[PDB]
Amino acid sequence: PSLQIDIPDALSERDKVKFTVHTKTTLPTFQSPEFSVTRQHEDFVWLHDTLIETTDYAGLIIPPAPTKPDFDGPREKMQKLGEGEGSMTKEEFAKMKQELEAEYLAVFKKTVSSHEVFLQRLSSHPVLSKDRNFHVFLEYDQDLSVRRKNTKEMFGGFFKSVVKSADEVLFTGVKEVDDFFEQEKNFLINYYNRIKDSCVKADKMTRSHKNVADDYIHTAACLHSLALEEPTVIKKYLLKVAELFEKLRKVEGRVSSDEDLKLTELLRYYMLNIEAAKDLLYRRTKALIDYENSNKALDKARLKSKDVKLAEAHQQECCQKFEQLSESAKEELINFKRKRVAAFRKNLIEMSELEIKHARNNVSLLQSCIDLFKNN
Amino acid sequence: QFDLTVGITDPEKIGDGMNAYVAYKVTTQTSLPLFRSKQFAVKRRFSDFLGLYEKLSEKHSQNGFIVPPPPEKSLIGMTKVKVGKEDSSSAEFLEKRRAALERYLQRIVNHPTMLQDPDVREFLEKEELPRAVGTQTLSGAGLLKMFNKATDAVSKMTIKMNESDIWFEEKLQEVECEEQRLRKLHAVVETLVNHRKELALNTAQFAKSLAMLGSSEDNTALSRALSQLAEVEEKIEQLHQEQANNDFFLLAELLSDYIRLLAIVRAAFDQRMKTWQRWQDAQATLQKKREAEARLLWANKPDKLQQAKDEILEWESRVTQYERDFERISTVVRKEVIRFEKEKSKDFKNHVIKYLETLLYSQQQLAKYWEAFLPEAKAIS
Amino acid sequence: SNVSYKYSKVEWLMEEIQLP
Repeated sequence: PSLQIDIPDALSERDKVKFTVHTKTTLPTFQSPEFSVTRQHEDFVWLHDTLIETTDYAGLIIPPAPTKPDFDGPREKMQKLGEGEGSMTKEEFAKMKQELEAEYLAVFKKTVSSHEVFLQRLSSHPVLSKDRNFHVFLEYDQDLSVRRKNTKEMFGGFFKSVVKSADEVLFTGVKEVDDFFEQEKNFLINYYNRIKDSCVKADKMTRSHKNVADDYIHTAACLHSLALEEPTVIKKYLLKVAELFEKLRKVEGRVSSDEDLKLTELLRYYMLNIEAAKDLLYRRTKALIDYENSNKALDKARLKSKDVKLAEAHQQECCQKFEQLSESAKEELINFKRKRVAAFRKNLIEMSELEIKHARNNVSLLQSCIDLFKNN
Repeated sequence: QFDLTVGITDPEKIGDGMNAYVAYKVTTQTSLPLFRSKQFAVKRRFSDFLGLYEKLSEKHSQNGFIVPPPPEKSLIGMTKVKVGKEDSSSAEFLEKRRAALERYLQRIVNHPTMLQDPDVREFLEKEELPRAVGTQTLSGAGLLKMFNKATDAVSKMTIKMNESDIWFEEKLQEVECEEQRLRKLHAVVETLVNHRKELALNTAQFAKSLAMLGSSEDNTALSRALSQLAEVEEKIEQLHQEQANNDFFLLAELLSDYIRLLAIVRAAFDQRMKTWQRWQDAQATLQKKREAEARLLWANKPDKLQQAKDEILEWESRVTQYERDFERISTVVRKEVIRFEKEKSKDFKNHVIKYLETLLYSQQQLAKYWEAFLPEAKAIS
Repeated sequence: SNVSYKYSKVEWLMEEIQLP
């Protein structure tokens, strides 16, 4: 209760999302017990990078950075709808617009949630909740992200990636040493593919759901249009079914969005989280290769008896640096497992509740309409 | 309102190989003294309904009667039932065809003139005596079919008129607009069907990945809960698909029937115009006859004159017949539009309730599925 | 060219903001 963080709103400006980060605190390190600041996705990436680069946090499970907000799909569909406004009825256009606004809102809510969960994880951690760059990004001296005018720094960072990317690509062709990092590795290796496959299948399912929802709106339009010219007895009956499909469209689009949030997004998260755990194993074993490199250096140094202590010391630190990474690695992998079980359990529970909510909502909608006609 | 009800049930495959066909049990219940029994049933194959329509159309359509058309020849559905693959798409096709044959026959028996036709009421009484692989029948019926088709297209392409009075054309406007609105709503439901089907597939895929996730799980409780969630998804994907079939056979197909009936009132208006044209042509012929006499009044041949005076008397009668047919045909379209409207209000409400109950059953199933999984989610320790 | 949406928690509501 001493540091509570929520993201009550966000604003999607052109190619950017701004999050209102709201903080409530009883900690005397902050100037106010309640305050709000504006933050962009890049500020969360910077906070995450700074926490990873902090040497004293090397033995802590740093929460994964939130995913970049992707609105390109919903925005492209919204633009194409505006170009097509003259080819359809005002009622069809209004319906299709509402379905796309609901798709956009579902992506927007998943984005806000992922950013809030990242900050809440930092606030819940006994060390990271006291981090100066965290406190500065929350209730510190306003915002200190893009305060420096020069881009020269950005150009230098981009170059590192072209050179940096090669080191990671080269590192893929390596053979595990000793007896550590064995069975578990291929497991993550195996789970990532199963996670990725279940993610694209989930995405296809929800996108088919929205397609079905779109039909409901288009169907209610033709029903309404059809009911115009007709004997009055059936004319009113048809308007009640068009009114029905207008509402059913609203729940189907809603079940697609909640489906995208609880399942597809849960799977997206741990597809990148698995990738992060794999980088931990890569670094741990890197030490191993370093410890071999060091011995081959001592073996020759002892023969000439020149720099024995120097190559001895080198061997000692890569032996035990490996153990230091090995401790923090296992401490974080286990941490990951525990967090993944809680996440799956949480989303599965929530999804089930939402599925039941919408199912009952449709039952009452269809029930009342059926009981209406049976009792004309 | 005739006290006569027809039902079509029990789609049965009769025979084997290339000669195999589907028969339908046509049940009739009536108090009308024109039938020998108050209740009876006969077996009829899809081509027997086509033979009924052919005979009725030859007798009545040329006189301006709106003869209801039978459902279309689905070649694709006939191949599916013949290739012996006992599945779900063959049963859906047979039920769609049965329902459309039932409406078709209900229209025929609700019509005063057609109900009195010996081919409708009395042919309901004739042994089918089905036989297979007889070429001779194909050779004679088939030769006639190709020659007639060439004649029909040239006449249809060469002449295309409109209506005269608003009785058929004002009303003709309303009818043609309602068909536009039905095709709109119909095209939107067909996308709803596919979308649903497309949803059922994706739910089936998802269901499988969950079970694979539960198996990959290293936590027993999570494997159990995930495995159980997949079983819920498995049940839901069946609901989606069965609902999609109900969206098609209980809704989409319902609209298509009305579009099938509206086209039958359009054909009545078109037939009223064909009669008017033939009537006008007779008058033009009559004028040529009266002029043929006028020329001969100055000539000196009394025999050819009486020849002309007779052909005038004959065509005075003919033009009287074509005129009397035009009046009667104009009455048929009126009688037909009223029939289409009264039948709409009588049945439309129930057909909508039938479909809505199909969505109500689904949701009720959804609720029970998740209410049963809820306790299993809470049991995750 | 500059359609922006505001997402707010009071229950969440999304508002279109239109600025030419």
